[PDB]
Amino acid sequence: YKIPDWFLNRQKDVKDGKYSQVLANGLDNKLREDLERLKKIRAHRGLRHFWGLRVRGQHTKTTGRRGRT
Amino acid sequence: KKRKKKSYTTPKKNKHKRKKVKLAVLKYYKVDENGKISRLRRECPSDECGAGVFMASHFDRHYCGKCCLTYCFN
Amino acid sequence: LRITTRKTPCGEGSKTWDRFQMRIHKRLIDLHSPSEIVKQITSISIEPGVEVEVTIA
Amino acid sequence: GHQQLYWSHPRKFGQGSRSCRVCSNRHGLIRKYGLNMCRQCFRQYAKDIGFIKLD
Amino acid sequence: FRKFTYRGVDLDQLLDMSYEQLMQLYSARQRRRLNRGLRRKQHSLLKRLRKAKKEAPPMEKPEVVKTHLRDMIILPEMVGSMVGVYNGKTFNQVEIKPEMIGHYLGEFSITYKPVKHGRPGIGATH
Amino acid sequence: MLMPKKNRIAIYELLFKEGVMVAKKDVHMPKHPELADKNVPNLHVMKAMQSLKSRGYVKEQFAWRHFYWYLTNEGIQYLRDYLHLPPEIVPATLRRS
Amino acid sequence: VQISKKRKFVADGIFKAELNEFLTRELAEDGYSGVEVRVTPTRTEIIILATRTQNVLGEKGRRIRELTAVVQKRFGFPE
RNA sequence: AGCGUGUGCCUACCCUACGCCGGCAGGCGCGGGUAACCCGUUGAACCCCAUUCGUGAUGGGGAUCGGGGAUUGCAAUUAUUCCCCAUGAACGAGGAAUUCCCAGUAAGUGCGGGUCAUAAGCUUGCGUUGAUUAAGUCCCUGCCCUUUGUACACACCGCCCGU
RNA sequence: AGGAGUGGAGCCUGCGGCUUAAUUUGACUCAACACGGGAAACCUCACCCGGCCCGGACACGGACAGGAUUGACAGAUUGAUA
Repeated sequence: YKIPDWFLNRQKDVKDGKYSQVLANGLDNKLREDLERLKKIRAHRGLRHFWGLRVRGQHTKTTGRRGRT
Repeated sequence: KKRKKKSYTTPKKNKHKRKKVKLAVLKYYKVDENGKISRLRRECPSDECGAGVFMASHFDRHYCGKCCLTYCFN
Repeated sequence: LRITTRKTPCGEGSKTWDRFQMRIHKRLIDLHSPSEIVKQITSISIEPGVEVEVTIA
Repeated sequence: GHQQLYWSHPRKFGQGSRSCRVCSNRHGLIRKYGLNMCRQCFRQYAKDIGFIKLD
Repeated sequence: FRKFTYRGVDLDQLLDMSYEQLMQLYSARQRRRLNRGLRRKQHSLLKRLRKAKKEAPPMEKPEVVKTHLRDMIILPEMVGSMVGVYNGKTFNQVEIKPEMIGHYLGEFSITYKPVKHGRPGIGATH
Repeated sequence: MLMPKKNRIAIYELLFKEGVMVAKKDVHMPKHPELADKNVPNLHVMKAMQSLKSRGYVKEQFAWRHFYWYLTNEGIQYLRDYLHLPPEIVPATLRRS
Repeated sequence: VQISKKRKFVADGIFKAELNEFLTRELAEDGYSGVEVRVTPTRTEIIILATRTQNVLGEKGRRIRELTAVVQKRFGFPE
């Protein structure tokens, strides 16, 4: 119906030019962070995402202490 | 606070001095010993310079700076 | 016109500021007369500070 | 030579292109209303320019 | 095994066409860095890439190249070729993919070396 | 410093022709408010002026980003002794007296 | 060619301040007290107050013509 | 709602009013304003509300962090650049120590100037919602108008006694 | 016996503690510490892995149509069409 297509979660991802269907829990929360290719490329982004820390740079010494409590 | 400590490389340098010989031996020669002589440099066909602009010689791409001209066959 | 500046030339002491003011007052009077009369009334040995602008519009 | 170096990539926000018109100082510049004085020189000349303290 | 594709599309055929519709099946992150335009001092990195591409025998690692260009890429044809960039005080090299649109050369440096924790004393320890 | 002799004679006929001048200290910038379009490079003209007024025999006074000059007769005597131009050609500045 | 009234007033103030400093640093020895700029149709007449006037004008009005000329060539006024 | 700002001595840098159209700043054409004339009766904002909480981890206020075209600033990542899928974070008055504050205080909240390239988490101002407690004291920290003591006067961080 | 908002729950900076190119001038309680209106790529970085175009009104020295100036991609430089 050509309805405005910015309503799905992961859009314009690699491996497909469309937005396919998925279901069940224990699958979505992982795909909120598609971290296979960004680790394979030997990038700082994989370790920034992996340690539970910032990947864009939220300041973490006086403020910005939430994330593990 | 420390110093810049810029000493680990090139403690002393000598000024470069081009040994431009005062005699016309390397730059030009006549090889004729006569009133009329042959010129050892190809004629410049460009009209963007003067009538006495004479080009030097390198391995390629004769460097004058004003034109950066290179002989190419297109 | 307001210009607020630190009082100190250095950066020492209690952070104190000067609050400088400059107020520009504008009045416009409209009347119908040729240019000679306006030129004559301007030459009145005006007091300083009052900038006069006349436009034929 | 000279044109091979100068004016290549625009420095559109030059801090060093501005100076105080009284002492030619880089810092504390007052560019508002076109004063173009450093703040100390402005404080020295504020009364002559017409800015006076009221509040 | 077959080669991993790029956003469901190939490379060479799109590399033979113009840029009129090249972005319709790409990602962001060079979404418009490609569309920014061109200036001088852009071709040197690709020129050195091609020089190492031609003077290196097939299926062997090319010699180390020294430079620090923080630039952009438009064409993913150079799969199999990797960019050698200066970083810190040593050399760093990153495995390459046809996933060039959607990432940058300079997003591979860890300049956030962790704290070297000390044992402060003498003064205010409590 | 780093000043050629053709630019030297150029700035010298400028000093001969003007005598009483105002100026501002500008070196690097390529266009000038009031002493540009003189067919001579700005930097060499201003550096020659620096030589003129800072060689050590004519005094100056630097304030409010501008220059005002008293050209002593010792400098005129130096000019006459060097270039051999007599003062009989009086400057045209003696009009509207 | 034209600037807003705020910029114009500020520029007039800057001109007055710089003129005052200039003829303060020139002839402080001549008993100079202060300057007063008077507006006049298409004109800018300037009055200088000094305790000694024979020394600000000098012989044949030399000092006056010199410093008037330099003020002319400085402050962008027409010839 | 402001308070205010907005385009040549220098100078090359101003504030902004329709369409390409995915859903609007916006990559390009376009006019106005040296300004109570245009922005603008201040152009991606109240705090409100037929998306609502029946007794509090739900709809209620966001732990990162991914896409849609990015204002166009070489670089930004080794400081510039939007809201949406509801992916669930001690999810409801806080070691020792404490800083500011008495009515349009505090606090919440945005906006404008300065810096500047419309660069703010800073500061300087401005409105908007709106205020529990107190009209007292010298207890702590200090200050002042007295009397008193002093072996202090570098003035109690003083001076000074003891193998 | 008052309180409200606190530095701890949502937009990083100042300077010392604090590995080599990283903790870089002035400011040692109130009267230092988004303070020098100081929002550090760079013109303002001196902690900085690196350089070049360099200064003398004079005191004394080396001596004239040559005693060098930012000013070439491809054999490179230590990022750099230096």
